[PDB]
Order: sequence, then structure tokens, then C-alpha cells
Amino acid sequence: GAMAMAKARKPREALLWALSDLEENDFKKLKFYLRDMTLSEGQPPLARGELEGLIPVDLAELLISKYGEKEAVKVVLKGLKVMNLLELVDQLSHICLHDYRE
Repeated sequence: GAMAMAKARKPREALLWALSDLEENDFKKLKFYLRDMTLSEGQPPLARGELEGLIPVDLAELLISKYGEKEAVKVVLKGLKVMNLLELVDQLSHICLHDYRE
């Protein structure tokens, strides 16, 4: 509330830039367990190149389509929390409606 002079941003682009703002050995760790349960598969096995080699707009677009763009973004932050990735998540969350997740 109050302060902060930043125009409107893009939510979808926030997930791509955020998920990429973290190391592959991080996003995968969460998606490995978080997605495993929260979601019902829909991607290849262990692959650190999924983030480093490939791109976020590619892996993200597939994830959002897997179960949904909604829980998709949440699956990133929700699992990123236990990782202490509040650094970049600070905005991403406030840009994807963190209120949706506890």
C-alpha cells in the first residue's frame, strides 16, 4: 500500500522470467515433488536442461497447458517458498496474485 511507482505488468511473462530467475537445480526440485503431487505428470524425467538448455516460455507454456496456467504459476512460488527464493518471487507473487496461495 502506498509508494511504489510501477505501471501495470504482464502476469504470464512474470512466470517465464521468474521460473528462469532461479537455477534449474531449484525449479526442478520443486516441480519434482510439488508438481508430482499437486499435478499429474505431463513432462519428461530428470532434466536440468529443461530450464538451462530450453527456455521458460517453452517449458512454462507446456506446464500451464498441462493442468492449468493458474495452479501452474502457484506451483512455482508455492514450491519456491521452501527454497527461500523470495528474492525474485517477491514481485512475481505480487504479480500473480499471491493471495491465491497460502
